[PDB]
Order: sequence, then structure tokens, then C-alpha cells
Amino acid sequence: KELVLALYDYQEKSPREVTMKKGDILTLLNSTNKDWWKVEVNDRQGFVPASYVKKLD
Repeated sequence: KELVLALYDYQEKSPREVTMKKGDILTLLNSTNKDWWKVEVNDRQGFVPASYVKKLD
């Protein structure tokens, strides 16, 4: 698709979230929410804080 860049690390705090590290490059799955975007990291899917990633495109 698409791609975002993780600007910060994020540990999942809930069953529909996913973990990411600074610098990771993620596939954006759904950005229809203002606060949480669904991303695919590496074989994992779930939401992160929208503003902890940046679009590239």
C-alpha cells in the first residue's frame, strides 16, 4: 500500500493494538480514525497512536 514511519516506540497496551519501534516502516491498513491507525508491522496487525507514525507517500 501506502507506508508509515514510526517516530516513537510503542508497546501494545490492549488486545487490538500492536508493538512497534522508532524507525520501523509499517504498512498503513486503515487511517479512518483520528487517534488510532491500523498498521501491519511484521506478520502482526493492530492499532497504534496515529501521531506516533508519519506518512511516506
